[PDB]
Amino acid sequence: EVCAIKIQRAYRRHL
Amino acid sequence: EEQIAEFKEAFSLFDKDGDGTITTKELGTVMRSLGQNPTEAELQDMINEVDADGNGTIDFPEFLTMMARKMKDTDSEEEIREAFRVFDKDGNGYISAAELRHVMTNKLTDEEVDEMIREADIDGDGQVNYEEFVQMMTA
Ligand SMILES: [Ca+2]
Ligand SMILES: [Ca+2]
Ligand SMILES: [Ca+2]
Ligand SMILES: [Ca+2]
Repeated sequence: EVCAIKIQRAYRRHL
Repeated sequence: EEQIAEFKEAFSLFDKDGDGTITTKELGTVMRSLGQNPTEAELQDMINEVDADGNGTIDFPEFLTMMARKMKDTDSEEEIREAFRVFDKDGNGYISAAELRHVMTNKLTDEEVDEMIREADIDGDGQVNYEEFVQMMTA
């Protein structure tokens, strides 16, 4: 679930 | 990249006499211009940390290696700090169960998110601070 956080962060960063 | 050019400039600010090496005494000079006042032992430690070949001075390759690692580590810190700010909706410096829950759906129960907090909550205040967040994200 920290993995899910790492992944979605990687995709939705610098908005 | 073309960031080598920028690293050469930074190096040249340390290499006051332009001999292609940074000595403890040159480092000393730099740090006092930034308003620090390190000891000779502190200066030696900083040189030793960067001095890959152990010759007692820092050449541009040694400096470049150090700068590239510092930049990666700086980039990482900033990425984790940004993530932390996204969670910390109210900007209070702690992530609550309520903030983690909000974020985590975008579907967990109060109990499930309390569990997540506790796992990360080294200091037991029932919130996650930045230091706890870094621990959880980097372990
Ligand atoms: Ca020099
Ligand atoms: Ca050296
Ligand atoms: Ca908060
Ligand atoms: Ca805590």
